[PDB]
Amino acid sequence: QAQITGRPEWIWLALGTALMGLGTLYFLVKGMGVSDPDAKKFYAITTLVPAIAFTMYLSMLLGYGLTMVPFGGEQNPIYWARYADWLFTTPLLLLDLALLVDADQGTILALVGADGIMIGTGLVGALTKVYSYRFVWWAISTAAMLYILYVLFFGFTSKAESMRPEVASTFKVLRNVTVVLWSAYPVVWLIGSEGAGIVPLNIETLLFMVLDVSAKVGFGLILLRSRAIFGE
Ligand SMILES: *C\C=C(C)/C=C/C=C(C)/C=C/C1=C(C)CCCC1(C)C
Repeated sequence: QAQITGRPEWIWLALGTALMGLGTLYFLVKGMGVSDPDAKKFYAITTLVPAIAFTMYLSMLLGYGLTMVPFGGEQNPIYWARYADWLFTTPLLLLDLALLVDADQGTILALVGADGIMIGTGLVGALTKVYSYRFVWWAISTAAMLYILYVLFFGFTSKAESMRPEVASTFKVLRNVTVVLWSAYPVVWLIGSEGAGIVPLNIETLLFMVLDVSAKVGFGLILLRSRAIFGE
């Protein structure tokens, strides 16, 4: 019965794998030249971001990143490999914006640590047997997400507006893309296999695939095609 997997969403997973891989090879066979030590950081960060995602999408495709969790009434398919991906790649995406706005080490740590909680709490939620409690973890997770998005929006903007026109402009486009795509993740989870079965794992997988590529390759293509602070 149980929210069928290991087979339907294979195309979505495979397609995720393809885009993340090509996006990685792209950022690689583009960062060939690049002298500027500042620009060097952005290329490095933004190339690991989809490389993590490639590794993890492969595992889901090949089955390894799938597991079964007892909840609600049945044997529920869960892709923990998402959370393995998200754990590292999401802090890196924050580090891109931090570096771009030259944010204080204080905020950076507060940020990365908070992101740690947000995804880790997701990881606990996703695997919690007791149905009712999954939403306790979701609430904590989305609160931690909201905090991050707050400092990005109401914080990092002001600091950005004081940099260079290019920096303020570039940060803003990213900030927009970030706040939006981020806000979708807890909604997809809430309505998906993970939470309330409004939407099947099949669509949950597809939504997350489109969101993940957008939030990584799409994100990276805004960044690595602009003036990356002093550098290019
Ligand atoms: C793939 C790259 C990005 C930017 C991923 C972002 C992921 C999130 C903001 C995930 C948030 C979650 C929440 C708030 C609650 C359910 C569990 C999630 C981990 C999906």
